[PDB]
Amino acid sequence: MKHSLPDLPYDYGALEPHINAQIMQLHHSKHHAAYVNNLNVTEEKYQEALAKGDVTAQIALQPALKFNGGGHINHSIFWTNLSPNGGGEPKGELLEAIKRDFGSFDKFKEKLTAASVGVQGSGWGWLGFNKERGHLQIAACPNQDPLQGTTGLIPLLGIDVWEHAYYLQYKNVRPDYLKAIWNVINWENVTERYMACKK
Amino acid sequence: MKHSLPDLPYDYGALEPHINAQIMQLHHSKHHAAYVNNLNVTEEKYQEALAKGDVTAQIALQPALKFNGGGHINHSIFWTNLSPNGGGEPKGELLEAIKRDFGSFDKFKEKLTAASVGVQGSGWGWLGFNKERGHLQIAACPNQDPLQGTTGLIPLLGIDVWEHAYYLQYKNVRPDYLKAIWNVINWENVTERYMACKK
Amino acid sequence: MKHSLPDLPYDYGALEPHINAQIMQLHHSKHHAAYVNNLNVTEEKYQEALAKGDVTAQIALQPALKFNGGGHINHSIFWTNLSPNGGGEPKGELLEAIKRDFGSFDKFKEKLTAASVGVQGSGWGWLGFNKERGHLQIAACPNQDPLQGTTGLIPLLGIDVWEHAYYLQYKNVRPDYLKAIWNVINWENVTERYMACKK
Amino acid sequence: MKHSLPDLPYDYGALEPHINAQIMQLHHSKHHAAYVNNLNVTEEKYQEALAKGDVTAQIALQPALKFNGGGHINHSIFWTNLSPNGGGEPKGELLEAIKRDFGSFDKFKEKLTAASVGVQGSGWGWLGFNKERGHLQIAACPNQDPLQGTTGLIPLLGIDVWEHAYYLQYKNVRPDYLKAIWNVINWENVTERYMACKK
Ligand SMILES: [Mn+3]
Ligand SMILES: [Mn+3]
Ligand SMILES: [Mn+3]
Ligand SMILES: [Mn+3]
Repeated sequence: MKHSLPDLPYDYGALEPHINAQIMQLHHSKHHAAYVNNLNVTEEKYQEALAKGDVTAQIALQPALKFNGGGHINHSIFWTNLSPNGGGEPKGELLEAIKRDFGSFDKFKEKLTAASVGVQGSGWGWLGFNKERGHLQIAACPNQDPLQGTTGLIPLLGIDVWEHAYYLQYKNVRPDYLKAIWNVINWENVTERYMACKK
Repeated sequence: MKHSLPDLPYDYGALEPHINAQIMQLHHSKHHAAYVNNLNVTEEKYQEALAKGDVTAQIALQPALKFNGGGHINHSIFWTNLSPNGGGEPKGELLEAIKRDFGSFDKFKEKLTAASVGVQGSGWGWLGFNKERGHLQIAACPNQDPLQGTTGLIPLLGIDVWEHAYYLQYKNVRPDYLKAIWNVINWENVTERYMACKK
Repeated sequence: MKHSLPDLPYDYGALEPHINAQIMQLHHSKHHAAYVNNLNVTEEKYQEALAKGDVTAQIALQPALKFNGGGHINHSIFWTNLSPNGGGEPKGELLEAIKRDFGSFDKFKEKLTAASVGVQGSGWGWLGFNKERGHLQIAACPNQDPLQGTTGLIPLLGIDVWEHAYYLQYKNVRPDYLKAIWNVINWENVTERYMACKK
Repeated sequence: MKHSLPDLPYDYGALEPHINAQIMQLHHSKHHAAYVNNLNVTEEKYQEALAKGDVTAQIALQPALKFNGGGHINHSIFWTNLSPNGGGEPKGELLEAIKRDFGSFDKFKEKLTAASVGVQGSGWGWLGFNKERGHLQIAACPNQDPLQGTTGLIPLLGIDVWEHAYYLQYKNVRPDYLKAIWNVINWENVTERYMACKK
């Protein structure tokens, strides 16, 4: 099927000083590229195993498929969630949905930050949409487990809290990284994902 | 491209009184049949997701593939591991490998029984072969997770400790079920699986 | 400092024909009794490890504590969730909360049944209360993992889908067990647990 | 009981150029210190919960206890596994045990490197001793899960492959970090741990 490393919609240094250029260059051109390359290799092996009816080979390939496939999914959403145009607060029905489900935008900020900072090891903090219940929901995913594939929630905004996402600039202080990322959140993209959920 | 429910190599009541006919009939004609049918349904869904490059659908289908695919793998080995002619002790290279790696046949029995009984919830106890290290190994698998697909060990002898495998006859006393199953272990089949590792 | 096996609030045969007396007698007098006894044994071992500062022993004891501690918690709620007088529909604020969060009582029944039946292996289906969001929530727990300890939800109604809870009467047909248990649900007790959240 | 951050047996820059001083200072004075502080807080909460017979609170505290307790255990072993005196090959019975169980020292190096590099997300690569089987064994542990508490193996040599252990110096190239760490392995300490296993 071939999965490809998507181009960035902005310069590597466009998010400075909140996220420096060296992190962006390494995160995109090294980490994400590795996920896409290993995903294509894994998908080809699974097609061969599925054709043979080799159930053992299919099951043995599941960790690599979820890890590299999730890494591709999560990082491709992550780039669209950020923008040099970003920051501030959302508007329209997204802001009102945040008000109804979390109380206020400031309360939503506190809960997503707490879930992000609270991740033990590598993982992701997500703002998702619960199509069954019809409200917003915050969830944390370990390693590269993708939100929709594992929980059914529709991903709206993701925060990478892998150490490679901040350590070069913020060292061990994960909260400092979380506080700075709010300044480059592309709320236009987050609203477009939310409206796609709505009828 | 079908996986099929294998026929039993013996009558449903051939293992009495150690395992009664109603358990054997239900385990084969109901439980195993459900695993194979759901495995075929799941495999077709995965082929559609794989053809479209839908990574989210591939990851969402992994629990059903592992559960039903493992259930088919585990139970098809299980039927060949039993025989009305079985019981006693193995001979040839199998017995010497057991003594070399476990000390004695009786201690091997105790170690596999302890791992079986120790399963919290549903699972399987396995005697496996480590091709890398070239010795025997005992492992426990949760639910329907298959041995080779999840651990790399080659399955030689498996003990189903799902409650459906003994509850109708032995109720909550799992050790009573474990003591009786040694009387119908098909050491001929276990020897052939062990020799398949050797070359 | 003992945890004790609670007495049943009804006769072992009081739930017939929906759940027969032999299942109730075995589930309470054998399964639950084993959980409480092993919980007390495990709690004493942890006190010794905790007093010595043995972190390795504390971590090694975690599976036994969660399994037997959860087994005690889950089953003691389970007995109070059932009654020979039960069945029908709840009234008061409970019914309005169910309609508000699920649409209707019948759809809530379908959603809890689907989560129950969908458990791969041993586990529990739960109706819980999310104190943070202030609405009802359905969750599934594996093995004996308790609802509040692992998810933070307050347990209101639990459905045991371990095979020992139905196999003697309904064999492999889990949906048949689910359909009959609605006839003895103690909505009075579920209402009291729900009101305990309210204040 | 109080757990304390152990002093380093060497200068922060004593492992240069293989591991630079800034990584060592951050790894010890920030990461490990956080594990010890959170472990003491968690241990105090568990003592209160155990005294009350609060099983739910005990189970809710298990992730924090394993994560911070394991972080303390793993890092306290890690510092003793490294030395400016280190590098080269082991001698005596340790080297012969490596020869018998892995074929050669070079083959052991390849297998431990592969397990380290193969960790998906945060984790550890371990050389352990299997007291039951009486041979050496390589295992990988996720996040801060300690070796002995989770697997029963006695830890001899540990390799931290959390991104905070190498990213400042080696960026995304985990193999470059693994190749350099062999030059500072304290084989004297590893042999002392191995002989403590022997009668
Ligand atoms: Mn990343
Ligand atoms: Mn079975
Ligand atoms: Mn039960
Ligand atoms: Mn570390």
